[PDB]
Amino acid sequence: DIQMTQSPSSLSASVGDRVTITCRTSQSISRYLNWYQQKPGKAPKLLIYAASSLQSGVPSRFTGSGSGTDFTLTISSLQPEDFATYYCQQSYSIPPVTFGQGTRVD
Amino acid sequence: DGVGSSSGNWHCDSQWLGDRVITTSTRTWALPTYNNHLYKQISNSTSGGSSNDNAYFGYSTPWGYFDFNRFHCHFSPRDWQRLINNNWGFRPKRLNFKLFNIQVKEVTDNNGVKTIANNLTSTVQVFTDSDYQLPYVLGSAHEGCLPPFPADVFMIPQYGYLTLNDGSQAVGRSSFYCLEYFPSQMLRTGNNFQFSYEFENVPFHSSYAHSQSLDRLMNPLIDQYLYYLSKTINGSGQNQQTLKFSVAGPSNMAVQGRNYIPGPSYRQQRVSTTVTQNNNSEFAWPGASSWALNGRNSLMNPGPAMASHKEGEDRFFPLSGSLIFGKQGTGRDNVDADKVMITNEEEIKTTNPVATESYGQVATNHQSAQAQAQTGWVQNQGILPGMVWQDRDVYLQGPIWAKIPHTDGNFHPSPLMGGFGMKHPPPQILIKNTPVPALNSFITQYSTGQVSVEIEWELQKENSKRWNPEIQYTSNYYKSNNVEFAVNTEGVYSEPRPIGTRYLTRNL
Amino acid sequence: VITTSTRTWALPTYNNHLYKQISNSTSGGSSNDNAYFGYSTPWGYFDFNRFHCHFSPRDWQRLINNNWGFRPKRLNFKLFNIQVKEVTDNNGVKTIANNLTSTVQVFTDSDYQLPYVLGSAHEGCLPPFPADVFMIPQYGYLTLNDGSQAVGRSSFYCLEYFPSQMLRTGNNFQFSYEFENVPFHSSYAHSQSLDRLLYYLSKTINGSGQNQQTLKFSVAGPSNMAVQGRNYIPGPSYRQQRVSTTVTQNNNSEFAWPGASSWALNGRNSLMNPGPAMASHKEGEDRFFPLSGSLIFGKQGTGRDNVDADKVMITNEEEIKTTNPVATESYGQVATNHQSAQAQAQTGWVQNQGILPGMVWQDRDVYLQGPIWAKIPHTDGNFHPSPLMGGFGMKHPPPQILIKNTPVPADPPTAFNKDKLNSFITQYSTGQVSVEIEWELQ
Amino acid sequence: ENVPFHSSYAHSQSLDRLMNPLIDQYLYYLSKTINGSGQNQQTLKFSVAGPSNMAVQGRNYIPGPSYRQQRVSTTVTQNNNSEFAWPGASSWALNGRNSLMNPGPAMASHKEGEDRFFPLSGSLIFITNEEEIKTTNPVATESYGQVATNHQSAQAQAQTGWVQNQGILPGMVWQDRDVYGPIWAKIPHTDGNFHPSPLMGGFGMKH
Amino acid sequence: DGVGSSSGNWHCDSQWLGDRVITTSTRTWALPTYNNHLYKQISNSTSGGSSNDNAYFGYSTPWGYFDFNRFHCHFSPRDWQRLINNNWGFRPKRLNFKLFNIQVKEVTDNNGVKTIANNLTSTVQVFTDSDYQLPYVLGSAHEGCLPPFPADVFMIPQYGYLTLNDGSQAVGRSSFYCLEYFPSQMLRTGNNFQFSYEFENVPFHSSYAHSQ
Amino acid sequence: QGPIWAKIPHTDGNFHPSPLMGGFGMKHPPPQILIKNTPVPALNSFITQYSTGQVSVEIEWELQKENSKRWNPEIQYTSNYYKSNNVEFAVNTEGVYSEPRPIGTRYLTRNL
Amino acid sequence: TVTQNNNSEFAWPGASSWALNGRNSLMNPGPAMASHKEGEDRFFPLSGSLIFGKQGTGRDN
Amino acid sequence: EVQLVESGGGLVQPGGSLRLSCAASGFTFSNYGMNWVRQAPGKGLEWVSYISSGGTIYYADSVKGRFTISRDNAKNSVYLQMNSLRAEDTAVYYCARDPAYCGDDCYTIPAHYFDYWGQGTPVTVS
Ligand SMILES: [Ca+2]
Repeated sequence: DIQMTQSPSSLSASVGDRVTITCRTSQSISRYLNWYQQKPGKAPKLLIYAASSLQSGVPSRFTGSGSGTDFTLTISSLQPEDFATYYCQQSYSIPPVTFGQGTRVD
Repeated sequence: DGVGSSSGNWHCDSQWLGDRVITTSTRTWALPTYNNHLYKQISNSTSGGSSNDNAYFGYSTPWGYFDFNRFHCHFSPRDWQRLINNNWGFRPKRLNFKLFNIQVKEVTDNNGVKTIANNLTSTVQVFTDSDYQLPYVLGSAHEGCLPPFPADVFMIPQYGYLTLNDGSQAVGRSSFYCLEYFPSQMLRTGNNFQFSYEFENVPFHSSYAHSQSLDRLMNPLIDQYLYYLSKTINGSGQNQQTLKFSVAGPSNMAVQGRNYIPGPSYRQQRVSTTVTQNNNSEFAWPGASSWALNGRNSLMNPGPAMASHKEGEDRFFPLSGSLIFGKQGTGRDNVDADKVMITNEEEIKTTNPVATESYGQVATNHQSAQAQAQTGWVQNQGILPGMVWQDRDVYLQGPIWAKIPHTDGNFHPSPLMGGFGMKHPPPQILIKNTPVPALNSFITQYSTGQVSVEIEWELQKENSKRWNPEIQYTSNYYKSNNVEFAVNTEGVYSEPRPIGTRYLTRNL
Repeated sequence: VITTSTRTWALPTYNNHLYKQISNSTSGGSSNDNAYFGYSTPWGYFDFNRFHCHFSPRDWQRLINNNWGFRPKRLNFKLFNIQVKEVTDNNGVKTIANNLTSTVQVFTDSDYQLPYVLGSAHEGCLPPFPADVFMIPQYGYLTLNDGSQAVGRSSFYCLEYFPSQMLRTGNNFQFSYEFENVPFHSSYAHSQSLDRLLYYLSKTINGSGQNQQTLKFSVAGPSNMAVQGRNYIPGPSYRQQRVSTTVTQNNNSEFAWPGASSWALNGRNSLMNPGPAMASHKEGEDRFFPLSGSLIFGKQGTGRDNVDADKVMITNEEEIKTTNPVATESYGQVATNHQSAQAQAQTGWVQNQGILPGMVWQDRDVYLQGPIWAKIPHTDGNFHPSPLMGGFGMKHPPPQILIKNTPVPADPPTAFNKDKLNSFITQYSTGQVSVEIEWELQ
Repeated sequence: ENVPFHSSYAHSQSLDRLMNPLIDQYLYYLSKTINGSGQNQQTLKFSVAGPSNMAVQGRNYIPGPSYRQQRVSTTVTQNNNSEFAWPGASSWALNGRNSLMNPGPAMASHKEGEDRFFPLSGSLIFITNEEEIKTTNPVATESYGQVATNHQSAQAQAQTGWVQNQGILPGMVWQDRDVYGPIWAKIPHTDGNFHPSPLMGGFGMKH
Repeated sequence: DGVGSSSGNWHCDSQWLGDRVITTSTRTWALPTYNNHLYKQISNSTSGGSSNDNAYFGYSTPWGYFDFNRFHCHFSPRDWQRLINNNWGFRPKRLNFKLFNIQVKEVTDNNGVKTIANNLTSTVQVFTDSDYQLPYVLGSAHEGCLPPFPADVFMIPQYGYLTLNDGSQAVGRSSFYCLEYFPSQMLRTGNNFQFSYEFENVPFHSSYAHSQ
Repeated sequence: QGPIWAKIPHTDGNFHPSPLMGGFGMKHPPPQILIKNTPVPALNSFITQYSTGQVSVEIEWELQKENSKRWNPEIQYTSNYYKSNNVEFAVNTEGVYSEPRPIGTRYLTRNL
Repeated sequence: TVTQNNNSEFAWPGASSWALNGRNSLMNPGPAMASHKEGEDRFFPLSGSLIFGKQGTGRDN
Repeated sequence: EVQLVESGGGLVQPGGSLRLSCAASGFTFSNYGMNWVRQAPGKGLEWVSYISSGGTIYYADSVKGRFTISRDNAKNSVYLQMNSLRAEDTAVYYCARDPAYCGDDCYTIPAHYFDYWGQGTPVTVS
C-alpha cells in the first residue's frame, strides 16, 4: 500500500497569498496523483487529476506539478472561498487507492 | 470535353431499398509528385536495418493509389447504426468508381515567394490492375484511405512493394515491376475516368451474437440415455478400485455427450488494463505469441479469432489478439493506453475459446496400479472435425476485404483482421502525374480531383421470434461538450469509439 | 427401404400451463461448470431421433449385412385419433371422463426459430417396441448465463407466439419433410490399413567409437515397411485416458473427473465426450476403453446413479483402427531440437494433433440404440460437420414438433377480476403417432 | 477426373512481406510494458505499426501447418555422434505400430542461407530440397512459433513455449510438394479427408 | 359444424412487410355469468355516496365485452422495439376479429364437492355494435383487456354504463339500454364468429423527438 | 402499456380531437363486442354455467419510414447487457410475466 | 424526494381541475405538456402524466 | 446534472449488518464504475470498495470478507452490504463515480480517481 505524506499538515495564509502544498509517496506512482479539497461537512470535490491536469468547472488558480515521488499543489491568488482541507490520492497502485492524511488551510 | 465544363457531379448518400443498401461517397484528393518521377530501390539497411525480423527489400514507385477499403469510407455513423441494429448480415455486391474534375497545377519558387497556377495541357495517368499482376498492398490495413468525414481533403498515398530478400540483399527470384509497362488512360482537365466492378460471391458477414453457448445446447429438463464414469473408487483405503456409471443429466451438465466442440485456439499472453497488476518486466515482444517463417519471427496479430476475456473479466486483454485503433490526435510512438481504443471480441465466447486460456486438457500417459492419471494443458489446438467458430468482427473503422493469397491450398480464407476474403478483390487503382520536363529537371507540379465510389450491399434481415427486446447501439442521452461523431470547435472530426457489428442475437 | 412406426402417446399438463425461469440456483447446485439459466415450457415435443424407433432388430440386421451405406431421404409424420381426458378427484378416488370439446395444439418449427434440443441424445423418443405406450417429454431450453444469472443478451421465447393448429377429437395433423443431401453413412470396416497399402537414412554412425558419424542410405522395400514413403496419414487425435475393465489394474484413486480430457469455453470446463472419432483400443487389448471416448448405453432396468459395469453397455470403435489413431495413444513423435556434435536428437510425444493436409479418417459408427441426425450450429465456419455422437449432420434437420393441451379454466368468479386464471380443469390427452422415413441404400 | 493444376512457380513474395513498405498501418501494437529502470515502473505504451517495425504488424494470413523434422547436416562432423535414424525420427503410430513420417507435410527443407541441412525424412531421396516454398510454408526443422504458457502477474513473469507441431488454423495458406517422381495417387475411400493432394507429390484422385 | 371438430386455429405473430406491419394475437378467455342474468340499477348511494363529485347513476348488465385497446395486446416487446427504433410514424388500417372453439360448462355443487362437465347444447350470444348505439366504454383506459403475454388466460370484464344523474337519483332524460334488444348471433360449441373492420383515416402518431 | 384509440364524443364541435391519454381519436372506432351466456333455466332459478373459448384479433399497421440525413447516431431503445436475476420482459421462477418499465415511442429525431 | 414537498395534504386541494354542472373533475392527464424542465428529473406534474402499476402492485396507497 | 444520493446508515450494534444504497441520476449509470469511500469522524479519507461496469470488484484489506458490493442497473443503484460491523466501521460513507468509459466494443482504462460524489451517510456502530 503506497503511503502518502502531505508535508505542511497545517497552513496559515491570507487572501491573495500564494499557497503551496506538496506530498511525497514511498514508491513511485508515475504521473498518477489526484487532488481533492473538502470543506467541513461537505463531500470532497476533485480539483486536479493525473498530477498536472485540471478538472472541468474548477477555478484556474489551482495548479499541479510533479512526477514519481514528488507532487505539488499550488493555490494562486487565494480567495475567501478556498479555505479547506486538501487531499492527495494516487490512482497508480490499485487496489487499493490511497489518500494523504490531509492539509488544512487557515 | 472542355476546360470550362465540369466532368462530374458530387454524389454522397445512402439509399436503403429493401434487402439492399447503396452507399455513395465523394471526396476531394490531392496527388503530389513522388520520388521526383523515379523508381528507387529501398531496403532496411538504408534505414540501418538493426533487426533481422525487420529486414526487407523492395521498391518505391512514383505512382499513387486510391484506397477505399475501410468501412467509414462508405458509411456514416447513422447508416452504420441503421445497419447493425436491424440486420443479421451483409456483404458487398457491385462497385462503381469515378474519377473526375481533374486539375493540374504548377509550382514556381521565385526567391521566397511560391506561386501556383493552372497547367491546362498537363495529364494524369490512371489505370486499374484487373489481372492482379502487381503486388497487392490494399489488404494490409494501411493508412491513406478516403477520410471518414466527407468534408476532408486527403492526400493520395505512395505505392510501393516488397519482394524476396536475404537480409537487405535481393535474391535471383526477386521481381521488379515497372508500372509504366501497363497501359493506362491519360487525362487532361476535361477528361474523366470510371470503371465498374462485381464482387465475387462471399458469405454474409454475421452481424449477430449467439444467444446460446456451445455447451448449453441441451434440454435442461431431460436426462440423456448416455452414461459416464462417475467413480473409480468406493472410498478411502487400499484396493478400493471400482467402476461406477451414472446418467448424464440436468444435474451434471459438464459431462454430457456433445456433438460439436469449440473452435481452434492459439494462446495469447494476458495483459491487464490496471498497470500494477502486470509484471514488472519488459514482456511486450519477449512474451508474445509469434510465428516463424524462413527464420524471421513475426508477431501473431491479431491471429485466430478468439474471445478476448472470460465473462466478468473486463480488464484483461490479449497482448496481440485485438485490433487497436488510435483516437483522433494520437501520436505515433509510445502513447498511453487512454490514447488508443482496444476492441474486445467478447461476443464470440459462446463458440470460441478464450484467447488467454488453454483450449483444454489431454491425457499424457497410461494410468496403472503404479501410475496416477496425468494430464497436460493444450496451449494451441488446430482444427478437429466437429468444431464450430465465429470469425472476427468488423468495425466502422476496420478493413472491408482482403486478397486471398494465390496458393495451392488454404483453409477458411476469411481474413484474420476481419472482413471478406476474395480471390479477385476490388482491383488496385494506380495514379501519377505525367512528368513535364523543364532528363532529371522537371516542372514542379501536382494535381487535385474529386473521387466518388459507389457500393451496393446486400442485407440479411432479422427473422427472430425472441420475445424480449434486443441490445442495440445507441447514443448517450445526457449532456456533453461535444456531439459524438461530429466536429469540435476547431473543426476536427473525431470517431469517439470503435463500433462493432454484433448486437442482434441468434440461436446457436 | 421405407420404414414406418406407429405408437401411442400420453401427454400430461406440464408446469400447470406456465413458463418458468429455471437455473442451477433453483436446483441449488453451486458449481460453475454446471451452472445454467433457461426456461421450462408447458409444451411437449415428439422425438423420433433414435434408430430403433424406425428399425426392428431384424430390419437392422437386414440393413447392415447387405449394404455399404444408407441415408435418409424423405419423412412423413401423422398425428391422429386424439383423445382428451379430464380427471376429477372427488374425495378419495379420481374419475376419468372424456372431454369432447377440448383441443390439443401442435406446430412444427420449420423456420428453425426455437432452440433446437433434439441433438442432445435425450430420453423421450418413441420406444423401440411398437406396443409400448410412452410419455411425451417436456420442452425446455437454455440461454446465456453468468452463474445462475441471465445477461442482457439472453432470450426468452413464448411458444404461444407461433401459429399452431388446434385439434379436437376428430381432427388430425400431418406434414412431410425432405432431408437435405447428406453423405451415405459408411457401414463397413476397411479390410486394409493405412500404413500397409526412394531412399531413407539407415545409419548415422559406422560403429562404436569417436568421430564415427556417417550418412548411409538404403532402399525402402518390403523388408522394412515402417520407413517407406506414404501419400496419406491417419486422422486427428485428442488423447483420452485409458481405463481397464478389470478394476485391479486401474490406479487406486478418483481420476474420473480429474483425469478427464476436456475443453474450456468461457471459463467452464466440459468433458470431451465422446470427442473426435478414434479407435477404442489397440489390437489385442479388449479390456481397455477410453475414459469419455465411447458411447455407453444402459441395459433394460439399469438404475440412474452409480451402477456397476455389468449394468451398462460400453461400445467400442475398434473397427476404425485402420484409418484412425487409438484414442488412448499418442499420435506420434516430433523433433524437439536441433542435433549437433554437442546435442543428441530429442523427441516428444504428440498428445493432440489437428488436421494436416493428407489425412484421412472414419467417422463414428451408428447404433440401433443411437441417434440419427443432429443440427449443425449456425456459425461462420465448421469443419466436417458430421456430429461427434454419430449420425448425419444437417443445417435444416427435421423440424421440432411441439404439442400441448389447451388450458381449460375452471369456473371464474362472478365479479370481474383482472388477474390471470390460476384455476384449471385437470386434463390430459392421448393418441397415435406414425412416422414414415424413406431410406436410400448404397 | 477434374483436379487442380499443379503449381510450377515459386512465389516472389513472402507471406510476412505483403505490406506496402512506404505507409503506416492504422493499427497499434503494445511497444512497452515498463517505463524503464527498476521497481514499480509498469506502463502500457502503444505505437503505430509501420515500415520501421514490420514484425509487429497485423496480418490477414499465416503460414501453413508444421510437424517438425530432425535436422541432419551433410557435413558428417557436424552431426551428433550417435545413432538417431530411428530413435530421433518423427513418426506416427497406428494400431500400436509406428510408421516413419515420410515425406510428411510439405515444408521448407531449410532456412535461407543454410543449404547444408535437410529434414531427416522430410525430402524425397532418389536428396531433393523444397526450399522454393519457404515463402508460405514453415521450415521443416524449425518450430512453428511460440505461444504463451501462463497468465503473467505482478508475481509471475510471462512464459512462452515452442510449438513443435501445428495443425490447420483458419487463415492459413500453404504450397503443396513439388513434382519431379510420382504423378497421381488414389485418395483412400473414407468418411473424410482434408486437402487430399498426396504427400509424395502429384494429383490425388478418388479414381 | 361438429362437437369433435375445431372451429379455428391459433394465430400469433407479426409480419413485417415493407411499410406495413400485421400483428396477430390469440388468447384464451373465460366468461362467467354476471348479475345472475339480471340488469341492475347501480348508483353511488348503494355504496354510500359520500361525495358529490363522485355521484353517479347507471346500470350493470349481464353481458361481457372484449377489449383489445392496449398496445401490448398486439405487440411483443421486441416488435415494439423494432417499431420505435426504425419508424417515424404508424397508424392502424384494418382490423380482423375471430371468436372460436367455444366451450360451455355446467357447475354442480353436491355437498362440498363441485363438479364441472360439458353442456353441449348451450349457446353463447355475441354481437358487435357497429351503429354505435350503446354507450361506448372502451376509451376510458379500463382494465380487462387481453393479457400482454400470450400464455395467460383472462377473464372477460362485465359491461356497464352510466347515464345522467342528479345526486344518486335519475332525471327524465336518463336512458336505459336493454342489450337483448340488439340482434345477436348465437353460438354452440361448433360455431364461430368473425368480423372485419376498417379504421377510418387518422394521422400518423408521431414517434420521434424534435432535434430543434 | 397505453391505450390505442378513443371515441371522439358526438358533438357540435371539437378542437384537435386527438385523445388526451394518447392514441388515435376516431368518430367510428373499433366497435364494441358484447358477449354473454344464454340463461338456462333449472324464472329466477338457473343452471350454474360458464363458458370459455379462444379469441383472435389481427390489426394491419401502416408505417412511416425514417428519411433522416443526420450524420451522428440516434438514441435507440436497448436492453442492458449487465447480468441480472431475471430477463426483462420475461417470466420469473414462479411463472409471472412482468413489464419492468413503460416504453414510449419517441427515439428517432426530426427537424422542427 | 419527499422532504422537498410541503408538509401538508395537497393531493386534492392543490390539484388542477375542471368543473362540469357543479362537479369537480381532476384534470388528468390534461393538455400535453413537458413534464419537467431540462435538468430537473425529480419533479412531476401532480396529475399531468400517466402512471402505471408494476406487476403485483396493490390497489390502494 | 450528475447526482449521487445515498441512503441507509444510522445506528447498528456491533456484529450487526447494514445495507447502503446509492441512487444515481444525470448520467448513464451502467457505463461507469462506482466506489465507496468513507471518512471516520475526525479522520482522513479512506477507500472501501469498487465495482466496474463489467463487474470487476475490489475491496480494501481492512474491509475484505465482510462487506460486499453490488449494483443494479435497472434501479441505477450501487449497494454496499456491510456484515459483521465493528466500531472502526463508524464513518461517513460516500459514493463516488469513476469517470472512465470508452464504450461497448472496447476496453475502458479505469481512471481510479473520483469526479462526482454523494453527500454521504453516517454509519454509527455502538
Ligand atoms: Ca464486440
